[PDB]
Amino acid sequence: IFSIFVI
Amino acid sequence: MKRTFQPSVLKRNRSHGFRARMATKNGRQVLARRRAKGRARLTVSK
Amino acid sequence: AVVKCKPTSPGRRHVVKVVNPELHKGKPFAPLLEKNSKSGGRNNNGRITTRHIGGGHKQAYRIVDFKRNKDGIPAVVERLEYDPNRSANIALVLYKDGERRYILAPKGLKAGDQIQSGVDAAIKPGNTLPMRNIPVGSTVHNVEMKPGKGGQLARSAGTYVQIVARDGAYVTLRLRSGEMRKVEADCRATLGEVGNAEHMLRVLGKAGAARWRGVRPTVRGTAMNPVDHPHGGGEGRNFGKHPVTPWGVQTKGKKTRSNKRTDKFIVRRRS
RNA sequence: AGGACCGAACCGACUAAUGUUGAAAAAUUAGCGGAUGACUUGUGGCUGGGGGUGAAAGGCCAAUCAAACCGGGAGAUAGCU
RNA sequence: GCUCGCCGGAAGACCAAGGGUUCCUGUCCAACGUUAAUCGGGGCAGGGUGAGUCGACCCCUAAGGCGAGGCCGAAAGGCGUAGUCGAUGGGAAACAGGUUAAUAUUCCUGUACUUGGUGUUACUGCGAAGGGGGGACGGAGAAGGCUAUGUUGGCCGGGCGACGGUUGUCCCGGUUUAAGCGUGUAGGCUGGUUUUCCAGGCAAAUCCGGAAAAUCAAGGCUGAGGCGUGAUGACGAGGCACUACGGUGCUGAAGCAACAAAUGCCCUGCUUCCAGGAAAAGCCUCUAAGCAUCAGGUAACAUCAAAUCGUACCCCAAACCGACACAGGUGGUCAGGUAGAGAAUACCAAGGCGCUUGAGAGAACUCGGGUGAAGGAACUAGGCAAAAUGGUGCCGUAACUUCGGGAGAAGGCACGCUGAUAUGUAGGUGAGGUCCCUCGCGGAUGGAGCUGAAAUCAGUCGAAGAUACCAGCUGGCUGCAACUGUUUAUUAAAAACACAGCACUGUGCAAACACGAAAGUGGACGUAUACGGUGUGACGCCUGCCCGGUGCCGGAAGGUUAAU
RNA sequence: AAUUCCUUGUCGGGUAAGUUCCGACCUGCACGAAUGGCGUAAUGAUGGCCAGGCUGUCUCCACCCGAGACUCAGUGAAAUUGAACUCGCUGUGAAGAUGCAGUGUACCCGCGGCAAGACGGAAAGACCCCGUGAACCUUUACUAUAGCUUGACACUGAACA
RNA sequence: CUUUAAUGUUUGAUGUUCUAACGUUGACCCGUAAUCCGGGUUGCGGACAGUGUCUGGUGGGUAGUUUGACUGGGGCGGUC
Ligand SMILES: CC[C@H]1OC(=O)[C@H](C)[C@@H](O[C@H]2C[C@@](C)(OC)[C@@H](O)[C@H](C)O2)[C@H](C)[C@@H](O[C@@H]2O[C@H](C)C[C@H](N(C)C)[C@H]2O)[C@](C)(O)C[C@@H](C)C(=O)[C@H](C)[C@@H](O)[C@]1(C)O
Repeated sequence: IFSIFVI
Repeated sequence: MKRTFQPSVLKRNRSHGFRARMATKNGRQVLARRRAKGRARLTVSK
Repeated sequence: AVVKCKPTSPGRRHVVKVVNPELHKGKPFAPLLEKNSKSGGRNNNGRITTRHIGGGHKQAYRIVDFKRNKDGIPAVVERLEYDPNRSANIALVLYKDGERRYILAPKGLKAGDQIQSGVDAAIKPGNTLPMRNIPVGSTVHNVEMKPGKGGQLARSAGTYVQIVARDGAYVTLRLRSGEMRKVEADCRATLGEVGNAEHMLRVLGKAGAARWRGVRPTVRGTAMNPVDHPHGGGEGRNFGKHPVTPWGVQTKGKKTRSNKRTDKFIVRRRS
């Protein structure tokens, strides 16, 4: 693829 | 870092040993299954 | 003597201790001790069943005679002691037959005074008596509820009960709670107010003071997610629920007394 | 005297760089916080799965957690690939 | 083997936990070893763990577990009494030295001790699953006394110097010694002894407890260490031999004093404070039933018994938890010199290591360090990172302040070495000699010898004297949170949580409330100055209006309304 | 303003120059009194702003000492991979071409370097939607239900009014 | 073979009294050296309390589920 990104 | 297995025989036997296993209807069924399965170590004891 | 503390550190700045100089410095009367051992607020099921309980100092149990049977024989109060198990102070006693016991410690206390129990016994602070035999209006502390049972009313520091009337085989008492409860009259009831009183005025002053009285932190309803407790989530404070206990019953006014077995005895409820 | 001060052991984990097929499935180095207390530690005990525990993050309950793991119903059902 | 380098509050040493032959010796090098390997914690074979005293077993119990009957539950089962188990705590006793390739407080030499059985000889009221005593207990602080331990001198043995000097005020080394037994000290605690009486200690008690008198006051426990003995013993620098060059034998000097000195011991003491500090047995004493010539009890000597199981090795690690011979994690014990406040830090000792690929090159780049002209935050989201500050004494220090603080605010000055004051002073320690005496480990006086800071004056070297290591950067304005604390183990440490303080509200005790089909348990061996719940969050000044909605409290009327 | 959209509001201060900061105003899009208001000494690995010192942070990078990188010897991995005889350009084309058209260029093969392309490798998207999908959470959604609470009958009787 | 009213009943509502079911987490006794249980005596409470079946209320405390499609992405709007 984670979910980390752108978006 | 400190990992999950911190060995200690006292606790081992008290928690998983033959007698402990034996002290409960289900603990006994534990053995029963292992015997029927023909297991060579019913419960890893001395 | 209540005493402020000088701010030689925050968390002393606000402290206010009660120092009782006339309290026995030194060890308590050995053969009236039994171990107490802490509860951690936990059941015989291991399940926390009263929250916020844990740690605190060790505490040996002083016995304490609540019943007060030694009628006739008189005793002398050797000394005043601190008791960790309560707000009040206790007085080591010594009856003339050579026997020692633990009484509470009514406002007068003071070493050398003379105590006695029974239907005879001087109307005077510290002497126990069936309320059958205490003059209406007295200020009687630790009071029995069932005659011979023990003494269960007004035992906390500075508390007291006021006998206001006594028709039939019954007495009506004025409990500190302000309730008006009838009681069997044949009940023992030691005379006067109970001590310390000043107990009220301490200020504790810091977090630790609480912890080391065995009190654990209280975590607010609305500081937790929906699954934990009926209160809050909210993306920022938020409430919007009638307040309730973590099991859903409302706090803020809902009475929750249901007895009937003992309603006969309550004359007038508090306010 | 002190949840007092500076500071090793001990307990922590604020910054950075390194490391990212590591020396290591979270560390190393240089700095950093606490350091007589709500401190820290060895041994042993109790709490069990919509249950525990939670100074409260949905945190933790054996490298697993908005419902642990093992076996079972079991070839669940899948108008989808 | 000789150098060199690294740790030395460990990277040395002893264990517990855990492992489970990794120990020692021969032998082999395929596989295991991140390379080679003649080597190994690897293969094969053989060897090795010796106890009345260490530890387990054992007696004793904490948490907690189990639990005859019992209470409860559709079954399974739950809880719990009597009990019975459970150490992380209590409980009798051995030390110095030697020896094995490999164990040793276990074997050997010397010298001890503990508890029972039996016997002899004296002398005696013995006797409980029972009473009482004891065991038996917190935190902080303060010194005194003392040991370990160190330093110097003396003593002993050896040295006369690869290079100018070294017959001396010179160099090197050693100078160690236990339990036990005797003594009972510094010092801690406590008034003893007799007679009588008594509603307490479930019965009993001569014990404990309480009340009277009576008479001497010095009695009694407790107690580090020292001293004597143990000991003509042991160990021992160093010597001489031989060695299959790893080692192995033999012999053997002095072995005193002064000063310093712990975080150890006296001390489970002492002083003080609030948060008020396990249990039970062993032990002592008391008697009941019971036994009275007996049996038992006490002492001296003699003798006999003390089984069984563990004991190798690693143990901050290559032997344990980490899949690895893994830069991680792992509790307890010991702790030398120089400088130092120090268990920091730097260099060393004892001892232990150089980390299981190396050899050369001296590119870019990357990692880790060192220095830099002039400039000095222009960098950048941001001084990120670096750089700087850094010790001790004295002088000196603003707003503000809850009167403590702010403060190490800020900022100054001195600092080495030599001589003198003073051939070594102020101080510390303290032997002789003389007097005193309940004669002792006493005391008074006594001042040798030893030890020895800091100051000032004078002088002197360097660019520099807190010279290395180590070792705060400082100040101004402002948001938030009172503060110490807690948190997302592994992208969030914060303004979040907690907190003391505040308020509302519930709860009369078989409390409310919680776990629980129930029995029961927690709340609490508490009782409204208590307890639960909820919100708020030190402190200061304060907290206004609205009860229509929703909720809660009260409301014996009436309307509507369930089973029946 | 931890609340202000309009907003870099406006005025004052600091700077050569300040969307931040400090002080004010009040037009509070949309503060406000225990889901506390306004203050506050002290504390803080807390947020924002400033200054002295300091400097390789920067102008702008130079040299040096060590560990790799390079060479020899020994041991010896990895992800990925339809198959490869695996160039540039302009164009075509399931629409961004090493592989099609046209054309330009290029003897065969290493080693050290660098990352523009192979819509590079790695995880069957989480965002987006979809399924008569899942789960947890909410409530005056629906239907039930433990709990609490109400009465009737039973256990349960006698008197006198 | 009665409404203006009252003596014997079978029967509700309310109020007093009683003890004898039932409660007792008062006291004492025995099993028994035993804070469990039981028996016993007794005081207190007393046809209440509590419990079973039935029953109206309350009931996110807990559970299972539902919460449309079209749509020039989806939502909102609109439409059916
Ligand atoms: C250290 C070791 C890990 O590396 C990191 O975590 C880096 C730093 C992640 O970036 C981190 C950091 C960052 C910034 O990605 C660059 C963040 O956006 C992502 C979500 O996670 C990467 C790359 C993520 O990929 C990215 O995931 C995105 C969904 C899409 C993106 N893609 C389109 C190109 C893709 O490469 C992702 C999923 O972890 C890769 C998958 C296969 C993995 O799980 C593998 C095992 C990784 O965990 C890892 C290599 O072991």
